[PDB]
Amino acid sequence: PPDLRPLVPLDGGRFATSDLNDLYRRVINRNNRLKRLLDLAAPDIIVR
Amino acid sequence: TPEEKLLRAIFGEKASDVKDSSLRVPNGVSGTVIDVQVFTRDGVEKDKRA
Amino acid sequence: MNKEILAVVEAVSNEKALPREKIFEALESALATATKKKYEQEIDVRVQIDRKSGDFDTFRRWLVVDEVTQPTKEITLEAARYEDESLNLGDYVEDQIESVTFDRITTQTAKQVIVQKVREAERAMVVDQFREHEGEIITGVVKKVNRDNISLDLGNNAEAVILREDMLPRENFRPGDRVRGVLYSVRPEARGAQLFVTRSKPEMLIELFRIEVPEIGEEVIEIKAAARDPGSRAKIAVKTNDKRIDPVGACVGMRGARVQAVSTELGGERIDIVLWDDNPAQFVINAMAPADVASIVVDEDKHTMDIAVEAGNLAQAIGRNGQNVRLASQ
Amino acid sequence: MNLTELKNTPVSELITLGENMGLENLARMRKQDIIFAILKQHAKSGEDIFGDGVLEILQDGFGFLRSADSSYLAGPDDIYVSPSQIRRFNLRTGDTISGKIRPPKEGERYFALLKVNEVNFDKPENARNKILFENLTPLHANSRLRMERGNGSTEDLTARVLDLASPIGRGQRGLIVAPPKAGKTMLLQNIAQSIAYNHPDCVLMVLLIDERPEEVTEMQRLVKGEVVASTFDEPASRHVQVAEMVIEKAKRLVEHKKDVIILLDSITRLARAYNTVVPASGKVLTGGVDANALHRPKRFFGAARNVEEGGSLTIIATALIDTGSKMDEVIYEEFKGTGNMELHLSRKIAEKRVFPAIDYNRSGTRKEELLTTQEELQKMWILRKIIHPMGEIDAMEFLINKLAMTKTNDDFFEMMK
Amino acid sequence: EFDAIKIALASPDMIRSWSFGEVKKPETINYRTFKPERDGLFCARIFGPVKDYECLCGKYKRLKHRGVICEKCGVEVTQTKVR
Amino acid sequence: HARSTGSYSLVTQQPLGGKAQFGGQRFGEMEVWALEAYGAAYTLQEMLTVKSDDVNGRTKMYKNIVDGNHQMEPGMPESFNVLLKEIRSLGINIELED
DNA sequence: TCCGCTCACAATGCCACACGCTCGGCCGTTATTCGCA
RNA sequence: CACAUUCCAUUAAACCACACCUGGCGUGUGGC
Ligand SMILES: [Zn+2]
Repeated sequence: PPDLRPLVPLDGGRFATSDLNDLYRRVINRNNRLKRLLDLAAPDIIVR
Repeated sequence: TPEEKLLRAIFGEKASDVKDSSLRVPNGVSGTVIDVQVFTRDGVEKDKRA
Repeated sequence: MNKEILAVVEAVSNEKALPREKIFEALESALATATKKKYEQEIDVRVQIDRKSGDFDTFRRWLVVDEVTQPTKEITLEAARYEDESLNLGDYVEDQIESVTFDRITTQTAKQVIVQKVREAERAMVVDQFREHEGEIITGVVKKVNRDNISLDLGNNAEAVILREDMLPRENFRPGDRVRGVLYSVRPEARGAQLFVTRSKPEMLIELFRIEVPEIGEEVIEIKAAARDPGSRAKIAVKTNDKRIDPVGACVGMRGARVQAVSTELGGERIDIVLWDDNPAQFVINAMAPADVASIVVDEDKHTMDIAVEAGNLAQAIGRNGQNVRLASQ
Repeated sequence: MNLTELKNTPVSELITLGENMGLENLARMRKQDIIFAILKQHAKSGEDIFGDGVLEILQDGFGFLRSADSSYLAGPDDIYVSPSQIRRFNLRTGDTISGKIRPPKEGERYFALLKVNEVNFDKPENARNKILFENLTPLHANSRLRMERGNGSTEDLTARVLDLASPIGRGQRGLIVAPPKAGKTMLLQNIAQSIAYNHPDCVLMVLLIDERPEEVTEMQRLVKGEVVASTFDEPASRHVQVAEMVIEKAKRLVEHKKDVIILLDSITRLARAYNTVVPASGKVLTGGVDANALHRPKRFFGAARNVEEGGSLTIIATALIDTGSKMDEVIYEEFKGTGNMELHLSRKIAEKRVFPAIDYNRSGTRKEELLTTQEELQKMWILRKIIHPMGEIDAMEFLINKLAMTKTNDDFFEMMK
Repeated sequence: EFDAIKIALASPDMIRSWSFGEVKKPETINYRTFKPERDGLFCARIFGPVKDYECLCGKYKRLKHRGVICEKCGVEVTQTKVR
Repeated sequence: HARSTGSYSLVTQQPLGGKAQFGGQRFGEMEVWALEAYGAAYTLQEMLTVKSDDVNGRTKMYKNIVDGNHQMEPGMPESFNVLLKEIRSLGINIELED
């Protein structure tokens, strides 16, 4: 949940961030691109 | 607008967009102010205290 | 600082209700009270800022008089021949310059004085604009109905007031409805709302006919009297100076069509058009009609009229509070 | 109980009814809550309530049915209609509804709708599958609106001159360009009187924006049709509210194949109110006018058209000019090449006690061949060519003297030969 | 109110039933405006409204709803602690 | 330095320290051991979750105190349930009988 | 084949630094649409 | 028909904070 990883609006270019929020957003986008590899015009390097 | 500024300074409703981001002295600590320093970025005109 | 004083005087909200010389005098008074608050003594000073473009150049009033109390504003007549004063009152000289008209307390008192002055200006403007409609009827929503009086919206910042004594237990009010009347008194020298409109005055109905009855207004008829016990009985007495019209038959309309209209406009009050005569005897006889009167006497030294009625029409002779008589005595 | 009998009745009968019902002191409050409490009492002792009005859908989802006499304003007299009706009957803003309503319990204070009966004077089955307003195909006016009554009164000659200068038809756009002091109020009043006396089948609507209240009350009971007006007494929010109300009512009525006729006065004041009510978009010209601030007024003037499928909409909006400010001037410039029938009323003829002050030289109407016959058009063109070399006041008095003797424009034309 | 917690492996259907949505976009929050994403990292229909008893678009602020999902984006109006 | 009741952190719903300019005091391990060496199960439960963990528990306790109700609510810590749900985020059902 | 014995940690543990509250371009492809029924 | 999500006389609902770094605090890396 987001409350264990709060992104509070901060004064200036500084912005309080965290780490896991990028790790599984990375897994989200990786699943998206592997879906790109899942369904259309896709050779065995895909399944690998 | 500047006309809106001078109107709000005399008439009109409360200040719409302020958030009261003014800094206040922390709780408990007291004292007497003795000096004020101001630093301004180039281009910005200095206020009367500066 | 002069640029800011300009920006202010030219960037006012109500350029019409607040003329330019009014802004000048308001700024002068604000800076005057600021300079008063400056010094620990009490000395009256005007700033006389250049009305068009320039900045201020204050003065110092001294009030030529043989007194000594508050010598800051005291100059004796004998010790005043210097500087070519030679006068008894008006020694407003330039002994004081260097006014500060932009600091915190000065800005606050100037804002306060400006608020007071624009309030006074809008009051004066509304009163001397809507006072022209003093004889005619005024239409407008009610701002708010209080206990002592009710205040009414008439237009753009337009306020009127109707007193409580002129109200009725059956005449009733709440913010939102439009109640009309006649502007009976205007006190532009008062402290607040000064547009006093009443409804219980008799001539009111006269002007009602003036906006309804076509016979009145052209001098062909002459609405002479009006007896108005508000909510009880509102009779009218007219006279025709021409020889081709009738006093009552033309004004009633067509079997109570316009008279009942003005009645339900007044609040459904019973309105009966009486015909007064050149003598008070027939006048009071008709005022207590339809009924019989066995004796009509007039007394000048007592300033009274003895009206002794007969038995047979009491239901119309007295009524409630002797209204059929109460109008005549009124 | 029906609503209109208690709406358009004088407040005195309402006071009598409320006093006879044995209620609280009724005359001490607004007419709105007076009639609200009267309806509540009659529902507590009586049958279902019967209400009616025009529907407005907010951004919230529900709808409010408001009456015509209050200029469609909020209050206790409104009728709350749930979004379930807007999903079932597929309601829209400006739908003229009339039907059964119930009293409110705790949590509510407005009379909730029970069952609709008449939607825009039509059956819900017929109104279900219909045609949208903007989906219609505009066209030019074909049926000319006869403004001459035929009696030839002292003032109807004005209307006659109008027929002489601007043939009005179902679907035309009329712009009355007249400075103040010029006498357009009684002109519009006579126009409404004539168009209701000659064409009583088509609905007639007038709109007084930023107008004096006395004129509102004297017009709301002198001419036919609901006289909706938003006087200057209220802010511009109510003005844009009533503008949307009347425009959606007209759109729904013309979608139901009804000839709608709108009389709007004045359009410059309405556009100024629009300019101050809609948020600014940054770009500002001289006179304190915004770019998008004229978009909604423009739309309002463009809604009028001649529908090919059924019915039409004819708007007649007057533009107040010659006031000193720049708002009215830029508005009249933006609306100059907008309406297809201008009518200029110069104050030079009005101040000379010569009414109607009509600038016949600068007035005209496009595509008048589709409104008048052949010889009528030929006579009109001959009269125009004859009057054009003349000035304004002289031509006006000549026309007045030539029209006072005759009673009909046809005899006038044949006698002018 | 309980006793003897248990630790073992997992199950997919329980994760699905305990999850109140499916995140699909890597963006956490908009950079221009501070509004959370529709189905990104900082979501609303998966966790809850960012403010107490306030809808995401604001049209369902009323407490009478207390669970009515929005029609534009979709939020169950409740307290922030639910998130 | 003393604190009755003030703001809490954003990452955690616990009182802050000296940098908050109003925070309280830190409860480490040694005094936890010293307290459990004594009795005071109720006192330790209060010091642990009613004053630091249960965001609703502290509010309810303040409400009970301001009307004279000097009684405590059990109020199992919410952060306990959060760590249980995290363990499930790797995985196990967290079953509660009684 | 069986038994015993150091290296990277793991780590009470702090510390330091970077800042905040392997590198580059590009290649590719995509999924990209904020419709309210 | 029908669900029904209402423009909200005293007043409970509109409350609140984000900085200087070897000791105002933590994340990443490295160390045994
Ligand atoms: Zn929403």
